[PDB]
Formats: sequence, structure tokens, C-alpha cells
Amino acid sequence: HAVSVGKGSYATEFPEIDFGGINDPGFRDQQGEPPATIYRSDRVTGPMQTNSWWGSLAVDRFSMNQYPHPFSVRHRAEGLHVFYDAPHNMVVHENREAGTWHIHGAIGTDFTIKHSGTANFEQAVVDDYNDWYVRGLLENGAHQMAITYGVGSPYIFVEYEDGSAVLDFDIAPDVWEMNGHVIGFSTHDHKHYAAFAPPGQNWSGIGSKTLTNNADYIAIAKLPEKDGNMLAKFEQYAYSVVRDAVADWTYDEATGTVTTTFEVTTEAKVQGAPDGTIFALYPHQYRHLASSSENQLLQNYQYEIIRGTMIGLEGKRFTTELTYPGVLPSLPDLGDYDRERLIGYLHDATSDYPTGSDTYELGKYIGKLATLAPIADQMGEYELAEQFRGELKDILEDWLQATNASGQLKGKNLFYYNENWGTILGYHAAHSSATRINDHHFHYGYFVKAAAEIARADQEWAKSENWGGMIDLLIRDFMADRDDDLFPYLRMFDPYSGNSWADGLATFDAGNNQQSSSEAMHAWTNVILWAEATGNKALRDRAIYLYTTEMSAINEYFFDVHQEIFPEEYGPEIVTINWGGKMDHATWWNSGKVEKYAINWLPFHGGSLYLGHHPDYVDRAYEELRRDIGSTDWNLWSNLVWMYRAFTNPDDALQQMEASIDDYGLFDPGNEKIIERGSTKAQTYHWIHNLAELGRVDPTVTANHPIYAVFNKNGNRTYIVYNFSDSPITVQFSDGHSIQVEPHSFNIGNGD
Ligand SMILES: OC[C@H]1O[C@@H](O[C@@H]2[C@@H](O)[C@H](O)O[C@H](CO)[C@H]2O)[C@H](O)[C@@H](O)[C@@H]1O
Ligand SMILES: OC[C@H]1O[C@@H](O[C@@H]2[C@@H](O)[C@H](O)O[C@H](CO)[C@H]2O)[C@H](O)[C@@H](O)[C@@H]1O
Repeated sequence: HAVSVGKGSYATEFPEIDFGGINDPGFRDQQGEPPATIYRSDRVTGPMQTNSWWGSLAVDRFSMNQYPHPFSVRHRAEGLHVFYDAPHNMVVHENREAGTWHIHGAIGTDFTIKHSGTANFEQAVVDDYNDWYVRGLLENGAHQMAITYGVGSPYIFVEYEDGSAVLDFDIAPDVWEMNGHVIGFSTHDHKHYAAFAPPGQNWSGIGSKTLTNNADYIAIAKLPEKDGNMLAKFEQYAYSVVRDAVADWTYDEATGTVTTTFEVTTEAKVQGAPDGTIFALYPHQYRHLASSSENQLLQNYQYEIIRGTMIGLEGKRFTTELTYPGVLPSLPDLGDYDRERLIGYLHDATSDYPTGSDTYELGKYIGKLATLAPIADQMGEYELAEQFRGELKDILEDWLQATNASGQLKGKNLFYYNENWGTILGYHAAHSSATRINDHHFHYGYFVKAAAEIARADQEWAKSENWGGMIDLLIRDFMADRDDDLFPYLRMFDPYSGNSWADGLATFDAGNNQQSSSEAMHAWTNVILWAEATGNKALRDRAIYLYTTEMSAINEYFFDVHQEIFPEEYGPEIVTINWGGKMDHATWWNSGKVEKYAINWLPFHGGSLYLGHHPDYVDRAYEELRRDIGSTDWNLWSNLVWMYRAFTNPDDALQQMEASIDDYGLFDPGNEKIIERGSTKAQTYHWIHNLAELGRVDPTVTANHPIYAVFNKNGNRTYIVYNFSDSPITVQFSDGHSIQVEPHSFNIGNGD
């Protein structure tokens, strides 16, 4: 009932859960499994994809509302409803007492794509998928309608079995261009679309509420404008149905460049149809478009969506280019702190304990210990650092074993492989990590942090035959490569939307969502560190690709650093939860003002420096939070605000820290006013004093190795490298600076 993996194991039978005498129904219901029923055809076998923009198609009989931008769509017994949020559908609402804001559209229907033979389909199943498109199959015996659609596709491709095409409207549309087999039309409220059938198959019902075509293939396009030249361009690719779509990437270690090429492969539905499509690019893509793709832009082809303006680009492929900025295992010892005061805070942290038994609360605790251990090493407190790492080893050697001393499955503190979906689940579970396959990057990222800190000091422990095998299993669950026997590809990540999606099932009418983008960035950071420590180049590079891409989406959709995406009337300077179809300044729990910003900053670690790349943003966001609070009396998590403020004004951060850090004493789970429960006084004091000495993050300098950071204080650069190798290295920076680094050390600020 368990599979050995090095010294560890995972359960292959669902354990008899030890509830610990807790009767709370919510807690008990968490210790379960994801849904038994998966709505997929027999063409889709093996580990099932989860955490996707389209997931509600797999989980609900039909689907919930989905956002294949620029459209929204939903499957129903009667067919596929299609919608586009026009400006008149978009609203920005504020609930002052709740402190929440919501940017959202409507769940309406512009028309329904129907099958002539039935309006009572039995179910809609996933019939195929690739990196960002899905093929949904509405089924009723011989009657079938296969719908191919995707984020960044202004087409919906429709294939019929045993019937023909129907477009049904509640109010008769305006057919403003009638080319026989191709029509340009607008809804009563002036939304512009087109429909395409093979030559000779002419549309009927023009002027009525129901447009019909005898063809067994049609495509729908959202048109950017009521424009016959655009209609003519959409005709060129309307018969090229996307079958394959891959996002292939490379990391150039010398330059830091992460290059991603998005390539489709299509199947021709008429003779001579080109192999290509029209893509709709999101801001995080087109702002980084490779020179070589520029000639494919369709300049005036714009769509407004929740994430700003999408633009059209034609052809088989396009490429984006991003810059990986490095990460560190920890800030080094470069601050002007009182070392005895910091040593005292390190000892104070021995009082801390996890505030729950589930993967998330245990995760926060081990992240806390892993953050303290290098600081203890720096202060010369090696015995204390060893105590922290020993505690990490004790916790991980427990959780990474599924059996007890007698060889029976444990009832808690273990991992289990759900074969139905194909996912590793940890018990105790929380935040629907097991029942909805939620948040695996957020939770398991902390387990990887703990393992990476152990590996930094003890390479033996981290070997695959020891505890490394189980760590690499957890990593595969949340970010597997292609053709993994146990897990779907890159579970958490949507390579086209550019971000992770936290909900395994996506059964919301706003599509999927992600709240803590920083806990996603923390997961990617820790995989980079773990992979560097254990000599796994392929895994490291995949995590670099994720870190760097996710960063591009965070800066657009969570922060809107360019002040182009959020509506002018939206008050806050952050979106807390991004959805497929809407944006909230709100949290998944009842919180105050600080938390609706800081949930996208925490935890602070050696990969957090991406938060400081846009100093005008950091100032604008801080000042807005300060305005709303009305002072620097933060309602909760004060230390996170001080650490954030230190990115641009460490003098201010320092004065706030000095005034309040010692307000309360040792760890108290009931009181997060000053110190957030995943944080410590030691971490806070070490971070702010390091920033005070280093100055600003400098993202204009790259290096030819991946574990580094560059800071700039009034034109004076500080270069930091950590070397995980047994051998000395030389690191070349993009500004001409060159340094040597000894084995298993920082170049500067090793401490002692
Ligand atoms: O959707 C991902 C997020 O899910 C959150 O839990 C949700 C519950 O709070 C709510 O009552 O029910 C929905 C399902 O309808 C749950 O998804 C977690 O708390 C978040 O951590 C998670 O990212
Ligand atoms: O401060 C006590 C409150 O903490 C909340 O936990 C938050 C998580 O839900 C969220 O996923 O992460 C943040 C940051 O780690 C946590 O503070 C509980 O949900 C509340 O019920 C609790 O009162």
C-alpha cells in the first residue's frame, strides 16, 4: 500500500485518517480526495491535467463559465453559450466597510452555438488539450459537437457529427456582411463577430433570431471592429483548426534570457488552408515580443478584456524574450544591525511552533526555520543553525515516509498518490489542497524551501537514494516535465496566460484564480535553489522559466506597474486575486487592509527581490496602503509592510521597525499585529538592515550564473553570488564586473 522512493515513501491506498479527536466538520471534510468523476473521453488517458483555465469542463457535467480570451463561454445541454464583455458590461464596485473592490463583467449570452439534431446533450467532456487550448465534446449518442477554443484565440472551431450548425440569438443580430458561406454580424448591443463555413455552404435565416448552415464545420471569430477588411483576414485562418499548441522555452545562462516560442499545428478544413492561426496576445507577451515576430503583428487588431488590451498576430508561431534576474538562498550578512540584538531574536525564534497540522501551516513553519538557519550561520551561531536544520530534517523525514515503525500506513503527516487524477496529496490537508487539488505550489514550495536549506549544508541528505527522491516527487507533482508517468505537464502553470492557477478544479463562473502570486514565486525560487544544490540542470532551468514568466504576469495583472490595465476609477494599487474573468481587491478569508496587499508579498526570502524591480510602483502601492490606513499603524502584519517599504525607503522602514518591533515578546499565534505568523523578528531585522546598506535592487545587471543579485545605492553597485559548487567559480556580470567565489559560500557577507 506504499511505494518506496529512496529512504521515503508515498501511500498508494487512501489512508485511514487520524483526525486527532477534532470533530469540526470543515477540518474533517478536508481530509478527503478529489472528485471520482472526470468528464473526459477515452481519447484522454493518463494523469489528468488540473489547475487550468478550462478545468470546469472536466469536473462539472457540462462546464461553468470560462474565459478563453477574448471570449467567455460555457457548455450547456443546449450548446455552447458565447459572450464578450463590452465596456457597458464592465463595472468597478467598492464595498467601503469590507475594504474590497471588484472589477468584473457579466455572465450573459451573445448567442448559443447549437447542433441541428439536439438541444439536449448528455454531458460535455474534455476530448483533447494541449499547452493552452482545449477540445470540448458535447455528446448525445450519434450527435456530437466538438468545440476547440483557448486563451489567446479569437476563434472557436466547431466540428459536427450527425448534424449541422445553428447560431441562436435572443434578439435578432445585424448581419452586416453576407458573403454566402461567411457572415459578419453584430449583436443587438453592437458586439462584432463573424462566422465561417466551407465555400458553397451558405448561411440561412438572415434577419431572424436563428442563423443556420448545412456544413459540418464552422468557425466563430470575435472581430476587433465592424470591418470587412478584418473579416477578410479572419477568413484566411478560419479553416485552420488548432490541434497542437506548445510553449517551448530556452534559458541562455550567459545572458539571462528566457526565450519562449508559442507554436500551433493546425488541420485544414478546406483545401489549401494555411498552417497557422491568428493569436491574441496578452500584455505580458506583446510587451516582450521578439524582433523576429514583429512583422506578424496585425497592428489595429485590438480586444479589450479584464487583463487590458489584447493584440492580434498572424502565423504559425511567435516568440517572447524575458530576463531572469537571479535568486539567492538568503540575503547575505551585509547589514548594519546590532549583531547581539539579531542573535537574541534568533534565540527567541526557538519558541515558535506551527499553528496547525496541515501542509500549509506546517509549511509556513518550516519556511520560517529554513529562513532563520542561514542568518544563524552568519551570526556565528552554527549550533543554533544546526538545531534549526535538525528540526527541518526531523519534520521532513516524518512527512516523506508514508509508513510507521510497524510498516502500516500512517494516519497523518504523509503523502498519498491519487491515481484517479494522478496527483500527490498531503494529509492533513487544508485550503482544499486534497479535495480540490488546490495550492500545491503554495504548500509544497515550503517543503522544497526546507529541503533546499538542508541541501545547502548537507548534500548527502539530498541525494535521490536518501531524501531527495521524495522531494523530487513533490516537485514533479506541481511542475512536471512532459511525458511524466505520474503527473500532467506543469500542473500549476498556464504557459499562455503567464501565471499559475491555484484551484485544481476551476469550478467558478469567473474561471480559475490565483491569490498569492508571491507564494507561487517562492515555489519557483525554491526549486531553482534545490536543483542548483543537487546538480539538476534540467529541473533548475524549468524553474527559471517559471520564475521569469510568472514575474512578467505579476507585474502586469497583480501590480499593473505600467498603469495601463486597471481602470482609472479602481482605487487600490494592487489586484489581490486574479481570475480568468475578473479582478478582486479581496482575500479568500475575512481580512483587513494590509493583508489585501501583503498576501502578494509574503513570504520574504532570497527570491523576493523581483518585488523591487519597479521602485515607482513600490512607492505608489505603499503610499496608497498608507493613505487608506491613515498612518503607519498597520492593522496586521506590520513587519511585512516594513520589509516591503525597505525596497525604496529603508530609513522609513527602519524608523517604523524601531518604534514597534519589540511591542510584544515571544511567539504568540493569537497576535499577528506586529509579526506575521510565517515571519520572525530576526528575519525582519536582518532584511531591513541589509536593504539599508545595499540600496535598491538593480535589475539592469545580469550574470552568467543563476544564483546572484545586484544592488545599487546612489550609483555604487554591490554584487552578491552564492556558490553551491564544491569548486570555486568565476561570475561575469553584464556591466563588465567579474568576481571569484569560493565553494559553498557567498562572495561577500558570509558572516561569522
Ligand atoms: O480556489 C483556490 C483557493 O481556494 C480557497 O478555498 C475556497 C473556499 O474558501 C471556498 O469556501 O470554497 C471554494 C470552492 O468553492 C474553495 O476553493 C483556498 O482557501 C485558497 O487557499 C485557494 O487558493
Ligand atoms: O491570522 C489568523 C487568520 O489567518 C488566516 O490564514 C491566512 C490563510 O488563509 C492564507 O492562505 O494565507 C495567509 C498568509 O499565510 C494566512 O494568514 C486564516 O484563514 C483565518 O481563518 C485566521 O483567522
